[PDB]
Amino acid sequence: STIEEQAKTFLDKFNHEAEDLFYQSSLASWNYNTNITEENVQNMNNAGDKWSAFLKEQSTLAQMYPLQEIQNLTVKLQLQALQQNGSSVLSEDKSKRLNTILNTMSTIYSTGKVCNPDNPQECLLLEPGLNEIMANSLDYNERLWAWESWRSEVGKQLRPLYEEYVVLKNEMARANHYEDYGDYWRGDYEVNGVDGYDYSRGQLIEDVEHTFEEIKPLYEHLHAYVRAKLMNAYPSYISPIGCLPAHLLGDMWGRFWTNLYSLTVPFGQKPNIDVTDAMVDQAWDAQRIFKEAEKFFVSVGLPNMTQGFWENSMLTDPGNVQKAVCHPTAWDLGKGDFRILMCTKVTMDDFLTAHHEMGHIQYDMAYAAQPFLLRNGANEGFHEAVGEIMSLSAATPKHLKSIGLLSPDFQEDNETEINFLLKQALTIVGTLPFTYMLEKWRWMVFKGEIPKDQWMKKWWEMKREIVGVVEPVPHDETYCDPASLFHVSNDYSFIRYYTRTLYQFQFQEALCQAAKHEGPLHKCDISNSTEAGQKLFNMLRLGKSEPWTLALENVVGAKNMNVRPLLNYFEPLFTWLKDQNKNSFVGWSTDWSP
Amino acid sequence: NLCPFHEVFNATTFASVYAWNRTRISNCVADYSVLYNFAPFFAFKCYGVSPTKLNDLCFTNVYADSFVIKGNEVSQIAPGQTGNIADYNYKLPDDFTGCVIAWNSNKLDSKHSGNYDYWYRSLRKSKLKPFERDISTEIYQAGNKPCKGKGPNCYFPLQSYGFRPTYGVGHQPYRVVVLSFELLHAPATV
Ligand SMILES: *[C@@H]1O[C@H](CO)[C@@H](O)[C@H](O)[C@H]1NC(C)=O
Ligand SMILES: *[C@@H]1O[C@H](CO)[C@@H](O)[C@H](O)[C@H]1NC(C)=O
Repeated sequence: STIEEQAKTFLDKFNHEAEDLFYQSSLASWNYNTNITEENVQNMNNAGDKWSAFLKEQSTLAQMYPLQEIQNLTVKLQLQALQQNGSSVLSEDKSKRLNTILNTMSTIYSTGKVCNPDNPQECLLLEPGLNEIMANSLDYNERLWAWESWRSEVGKQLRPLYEEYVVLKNEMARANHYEDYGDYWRGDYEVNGVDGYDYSRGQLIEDVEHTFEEIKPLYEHLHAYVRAKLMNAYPSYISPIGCLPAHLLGDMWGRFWTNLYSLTVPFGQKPNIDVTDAMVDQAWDAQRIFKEAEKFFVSVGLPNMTQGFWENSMLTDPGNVQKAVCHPTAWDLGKGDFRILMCTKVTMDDFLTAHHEMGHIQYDMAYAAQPFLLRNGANEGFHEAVGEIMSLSAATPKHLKSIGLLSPDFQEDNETEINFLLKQALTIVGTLPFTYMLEKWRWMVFKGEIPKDQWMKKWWEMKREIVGVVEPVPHDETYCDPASLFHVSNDYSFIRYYTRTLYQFQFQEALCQAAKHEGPLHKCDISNSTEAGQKLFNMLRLGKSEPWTLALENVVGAKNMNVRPLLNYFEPLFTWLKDQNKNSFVGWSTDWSP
Repeated sequence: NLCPFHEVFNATTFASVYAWNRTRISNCVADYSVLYNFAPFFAFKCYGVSPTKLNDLCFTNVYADSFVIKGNEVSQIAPGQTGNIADYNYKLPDDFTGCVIAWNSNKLDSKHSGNYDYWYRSLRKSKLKPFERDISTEIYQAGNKPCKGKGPNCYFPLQSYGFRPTYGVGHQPYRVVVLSFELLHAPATV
């Protein structure tokens, strides 16, 4: 027996034992999530423990099969995924120190509170109070105070921990046969072994830079329009040259511009459509929303849903008794068990989130036939892309009229189209430069181009030249302003959302192209079209067996990231913005200072 | 008299797939109403004999096997199939004459904590010829070194079935009762 054959009969035993231990870990986590109790915290913890022990003994037994002799691509991929040394390559004391620093980071971010003003009893937490006060506010002073206080209370206590964490992670990545931690994170978008479809981390960086260069005009026009609109409501605070204050932008970190609609509406006389009253008038319960979503999914061409999805999964809040958490998640236990955890009500947001989670559920049912180590999307932006394309298809006015949530006599005008396009743009195209800047800063900090003693000034410089927002007040180098974000302090990657948007617009364009739709792209609908469903399922069933450069090619005909469909989606909005800000200035100059 | 068909479908427990149980039902008057009266069947196929024409046919030996398998592995109980069951556990001849009856049993074969009392064979040196039993738990050597016990490149041939009531439909227990009809030159008694 050769090595390919030993690898094959070792990978089958892993598969069996692993599916059992993962079902037990995941059922234990659901029972905790649906019902919070110490027994439930205890069992979640014991099952997680047994799973981590299995994984490590199998990655210490899976080190005896070299990859230089394995020929099969799937076996090579599984062995590569199972041969990762991980954090175990570090020393025991160093590993313990890194784990403790990560734990204390999570604790300080989660339980961080600002209570200095007035009496100490005036305590404001992040989620209940800070986000609420940042979402809507009309006073400059309170927003500036909240921004500065949160930035201080985060950075002053988190910078040395971040420095130690960066040093330890860089050392671990270097010891893990890499260059730095940024290279380790970029190793996900890597294909090697198949001719014609090959990728590299530097290629990913170049592609991201090229796409941002191609997309910058639209963001420049949108930023100019937003600044012009904000000038009137907030006078004597923004210079026309550009560089709006970072704090005075809506969200606390300015990740999204969603809450700026109240100040940047094109036409206030025509309100956006809503069907909350229509849903509540026909006595629409929590079951009917999911029934309609399943009906749409089966009308597209995808299969139905199992009974266990209906009897086991819970879709409504259980009241004061048996408290739980409401975070919409599509659970996949693994042994034919698919569940959804979310509490729903009569709202458009829940109506769209039902389709969004059903997309993930359909993806899981599609790729459940693959082996255990190949049951995932091709990239991290593949699941969200499918979810958002289903959500986009489910929100068109034609679909709403067809299903029965709107009167048949309703008519659509160009003003409503412009309003919808601006609402979409404030969320999608307004969050790409921030993600790109943050990821570039993290990559440069990890790899080493950035001096240790020069961390804040260069961050503000990049924010000024790339994003186009200046600091409201000067910040000395002691601060650790980037660390205030949830993802950076909790060791998460950020390029996933950029990649997800770029993939999802291409997916939507390709899918509704095959449905024989004539007209604007933003009005495309996939209902009652089996060809598009079959084309989508052809890539859905693949899972992680094939490289993403081939799964992407199988649907859109191109094997690389593209920005042309994104620009095609926002073409009427681009024309309207070009026609609008012809009198005001376009672009920003970083010469402005407080 | 009556054939002992009731005691096969009404058994309190069913043997595992890797060690199935065969009973001869010769020397009795065939009725088949017992098998036609039971619970709805997830699958019901007969190759070679018409379902209705079973009353007037005279046979000398009627065999009745019984085991428990999963839901998506039921389709491997047929002549000319490839899989984990048809190769190492239970194989039917290419020339077959009988009925294959299966029905879901989730209420009786689910302990809510792992019903590990059902086993199947996943590793074997060679495939199984039709109607053969192999009950052995000897260590399977997948390497090039003699095996001194469980460890690297040495696996336990059997694999347990873990059944729970919350599983899907293809991972739920299914009780299978095939009825092989044997015709011989000896006078028929059934
Ligand atoms: C067997 O038959 C009895 C009565 O004939 C019935 O109550 C029972 O459900 C059947 N099945 C089992 C497994 O006992
Ligand atoms: C199973 O087969 C054995 C002989 O192999 C027989 O004695 C027994 O009655 C059969 N049934 C059960 C339930 O053991």
